[PDB]
Amino acid sequence: SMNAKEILVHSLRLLENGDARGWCDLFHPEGVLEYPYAPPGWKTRFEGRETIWAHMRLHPEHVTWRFTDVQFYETADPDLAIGEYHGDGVVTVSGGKYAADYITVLRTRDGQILLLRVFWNPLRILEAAG
Ligand SMILES: C[C@]12CC[C@H](O)C[C@H]1CC[C@@H]1[C@@H]2C[C@@H](O)[C@]2(C)[C@@H](C3=CC(=O)OC3)CC[C@]12O
Repeated sequence: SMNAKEILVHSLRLLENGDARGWCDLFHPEGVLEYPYAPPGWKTRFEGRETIWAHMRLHPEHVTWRFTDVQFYETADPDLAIGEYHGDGVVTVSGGKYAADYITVLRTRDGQILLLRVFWNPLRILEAAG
């Protein structure tokens, strides 16, 4: 099955497709999603596939995303990936823009995600959403 880097690039393509169900299905049932720099007001951790789903569920209808090519650092374990990439987000009703630079840590096992730890600058969110 897929290694961490192939799962990251496939997870991004899923999001660009609006396919939240499939994105969430990549996680291990006890999969963890983390936003370590999220703003106060926001949860920085979502434990378990269903919890991640309950958060991601709602957004494809309202915002869509396009990511540049991931550049990966060379980790020793093929079940760990660490990557940098740029996302542009578009709010579907207004044409409102998000622009973000990520560095993301991904731990996989047997094709499923145990941990997706997604860093980005929460100023990018406060400027676009307030
Ligand atoms: C919190 C967030 C903020 C912007 C908008 O309100 C949509 C929400 C939902 C979903 C969330 C964005 C921030 C974004 O930067 C994300 C973290 C971004 C991701 C990057 C990635 O690797 O996985 C998810 C896509 C969409 C995202 O999952």
